[PDB]
Amino acid sequence: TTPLVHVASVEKGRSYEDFQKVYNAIALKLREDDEYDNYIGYGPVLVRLAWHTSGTWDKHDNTGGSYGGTYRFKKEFNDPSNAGLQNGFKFLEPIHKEFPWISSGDLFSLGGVTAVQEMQGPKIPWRCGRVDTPEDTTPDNGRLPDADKDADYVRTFFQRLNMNDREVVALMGAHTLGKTHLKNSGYEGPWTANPNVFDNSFYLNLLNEDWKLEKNDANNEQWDSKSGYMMLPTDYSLIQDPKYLSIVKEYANDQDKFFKDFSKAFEKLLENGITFPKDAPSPFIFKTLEEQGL
Ligand code: HEM
Ligand SMILES: [K+]
Repeated sequence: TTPLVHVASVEKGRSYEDFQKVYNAIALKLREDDEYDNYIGYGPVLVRLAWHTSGTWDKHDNTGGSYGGTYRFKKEFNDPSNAGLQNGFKFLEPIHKEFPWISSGDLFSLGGVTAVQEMQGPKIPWRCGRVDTPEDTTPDNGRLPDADKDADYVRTFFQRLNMNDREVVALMGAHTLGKTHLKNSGYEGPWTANPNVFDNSFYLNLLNEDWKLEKNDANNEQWDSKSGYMMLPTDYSLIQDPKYLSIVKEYANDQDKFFKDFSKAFEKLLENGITFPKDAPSPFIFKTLEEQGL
């Protein structure tokens, strides 16, 4: 079928103030529900939700992507690749109830932006305008990446999302957040010692830890360190490939550079497939609760 064009349409009469309010609601709940996942909080799962709802995009026909907010439909909601994301969706339920006017796509993506910023990460400019699309526009399962692959697979996989080497290495740095859960993906363990703090620890660990290729309780191979950290085969491929390695070293040695590059790649990821009219509002940069004294 001919590729569709998805034009961003601002929720009727809404402006920066309105979205900052939604951001605040999300941030406030992130602070309140701090016991989730052994006190890691919902930050990490919200970031993964934003990425998986956007990561289904295919640059070839513009199917998938964050625009439609199709994760709300069972086919995508039940994608094996999305196991565990139901927690993020349930967290956003009360937020959507309070602000019913925001589209699902805008909420899913904004949830990721809010989480990164509240966890001390870089500011991520965000644009509104995603519009809910019918259940038949839901992309089939299988568009998200496997974790038992190598550098070549990763590089090729991300080309479908129009991401180059630097963009891929920066985006993978999101693994500085949260952990793998055996019951969700067949992998177990955190990548870092501070799962709810967005920093460049992912890269430093990859380079400085002594990794051992072991098999977890699900009979899958993953790299483990005596410090209690782990890396998926796809994470470890970043130091096996010489081109990826150079970039990992760059980020491990420049926190600001990683922040700037992640911010750009993450916004790009969340905006793939969306056409923003020339007269659309400029991207919003939300203040954190801390900056607002809230
Ligand atoms: C080759 C690409 C990638 C693969 C194979 C991959 C794989 C995985 C796996 C297996 C998990 C564990 C899920 C669980 O058991 O709960 C996970 C978690 C996560 N991923 Fe990735 N991922 C990739 C890229 C990314 C990117 C690009 C982002 C975002 C920019 C990201 C953000 C996250 C976050 C924040 C978590 C933690 C979720 C939580 O703690 O609940 N991932 N990923
Ligand atoms: K971290």
